[PDB]
Amino acid sequence: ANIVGGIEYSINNASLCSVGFSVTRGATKGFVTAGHCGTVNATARIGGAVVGTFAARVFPGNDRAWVSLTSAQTLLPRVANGSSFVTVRGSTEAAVGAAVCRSGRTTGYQCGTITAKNVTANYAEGAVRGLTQGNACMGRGDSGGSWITSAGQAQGVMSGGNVQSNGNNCGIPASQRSSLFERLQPILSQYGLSLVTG
Amino acid sequence: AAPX
Repeated sequence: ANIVGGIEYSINNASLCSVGFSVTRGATKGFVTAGHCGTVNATARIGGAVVGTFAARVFPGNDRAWVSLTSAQTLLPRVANGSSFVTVRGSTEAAVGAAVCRSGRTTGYQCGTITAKNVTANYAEGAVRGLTQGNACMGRGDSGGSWITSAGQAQGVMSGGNVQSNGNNCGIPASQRSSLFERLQPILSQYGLSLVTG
Repeated sequence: AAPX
């Protein structure tokens, strides 16, 4: 498969999440995603084919993971945007107030602005701390997906936020949306991963 | 809040 931020993958043939970013570690191919998407050794599929397995994860407290891939996977420095993409250029963190977009298999590519940092999400499974908030909407299935500026600076991976009874927060105003991401650089640093850039 |  072509490994692109925002695309669907399944976990154990049972749940769906979204790719965060293509990464490497030496000769091992991988992608980063959210920790609640899977436990270690769970099987990831794209297009119905096994692509790899979860290598490591932290959830709750943090909400991060990476999936180690078979060598046949094709890593791209890209985040899906409808029928095109944004190229991943780097990982410079954006400030509160700055425009940011996110990508995922339920809501597709959504844009808004960064509205807080250091937010705790009190999920039923446990608190997740240190999250950055934006007002782009999102919904269930989007988790793990890329957050990235239009200039290609990768920000983090979708964690969650104030999903409504319909499974998303697209049906409320942007001023009420809490769409939370796990910052990327601490994920790359804990796991010793290099972000694939173009 | 809930995970997505």
